[PDB]
Amino acid sequence: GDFLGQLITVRGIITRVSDVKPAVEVIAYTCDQCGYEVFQEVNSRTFTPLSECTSEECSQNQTKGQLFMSTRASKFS
Amino acid sequence: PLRDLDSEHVSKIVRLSGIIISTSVLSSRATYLSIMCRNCRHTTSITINNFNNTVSLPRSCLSTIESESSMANEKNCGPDPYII
Amino acid sequence: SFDRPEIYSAPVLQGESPNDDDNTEIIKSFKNFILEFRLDSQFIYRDQ
Amino acid sequence: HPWKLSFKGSFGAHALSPRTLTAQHLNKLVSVEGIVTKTSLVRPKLIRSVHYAAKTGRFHYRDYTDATTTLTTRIPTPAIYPTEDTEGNKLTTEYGYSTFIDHQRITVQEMPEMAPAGQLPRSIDVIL
Repeated sequence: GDFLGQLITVRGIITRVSDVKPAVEVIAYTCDQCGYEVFQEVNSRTFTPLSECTSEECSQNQTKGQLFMSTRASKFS
Repeated sequence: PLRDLDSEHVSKIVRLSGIIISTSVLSSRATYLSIMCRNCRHTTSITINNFNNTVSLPRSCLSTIESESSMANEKNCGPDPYII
Repeated sequence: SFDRPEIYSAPVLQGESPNDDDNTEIIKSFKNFILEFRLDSQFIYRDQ
Repeated sequence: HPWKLSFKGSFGAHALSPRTLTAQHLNKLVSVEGIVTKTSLVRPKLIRSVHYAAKTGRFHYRDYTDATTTLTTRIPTPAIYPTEDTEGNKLTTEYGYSTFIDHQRITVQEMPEMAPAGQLPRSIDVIL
């Protein structure tokens, strides 16, 4: 446990291979009122959806928007 | 004139003119400041604009409200921990 | 151990904007004042 | 660098069975023998975090301790894992130069040859 962060070379036997499924990295969010796109980067295991808007133009105003995510604009892996 | 200032003139743009008696000795308010949680070691910063009672220091160490796993996994700064 | 997540955005679609004369609307009006007032042979507050 | 020791040596004082060890001779040094069973997994432990700030271009320094190593009851001072330290530069994390030390905990059953005929065995734990 002192070789952390190094670049290594190991060998062995591939055992219990899982299946390939997409990993979500960043999520797009359509404003529908201010017309911006909010982006949230997740590096944790789980996460949460976020609040109604975080624009600069929906900000400093009485009526903020209410958002929802989108699929085709997100980046997967 | 200063004689007639009704309650209908509350919080409205009213001008006047008179005679100034005497000033005071100058004190100081604060606008920008960096704080520290005396247990959690948690630092933020606070700006204010309309300083004219209005705001004070909060009463939670605020490191608990965090969108990161490993920091929220690692207690009580409580009570009001903030020292300027 | 990771670092903090971040939030950023940018407005792209100029939609859902009635002239309701409000929070963001009033702010843009005074940019039309200071740079874009000019009295007779002189503009003053921009030169102030 | 710790430069630890052994304390090798035979003594008839506290070479007792772990079966009869509990509630007596606490906070003392005891020599126990027995059976190694159900060995857990080897994990490393985080000690010293390293952080790079982008704009100032310097590193920093931060340690973390636990009550296991020190052997004396010291005032616990937990510290949250740092983010956004002084002005608002992002504390970009690094690795490699951050130091780490391995860790393990195991359980020890007593000797079956020393055990009585049939009763329920009882055990304790040892962290390495």
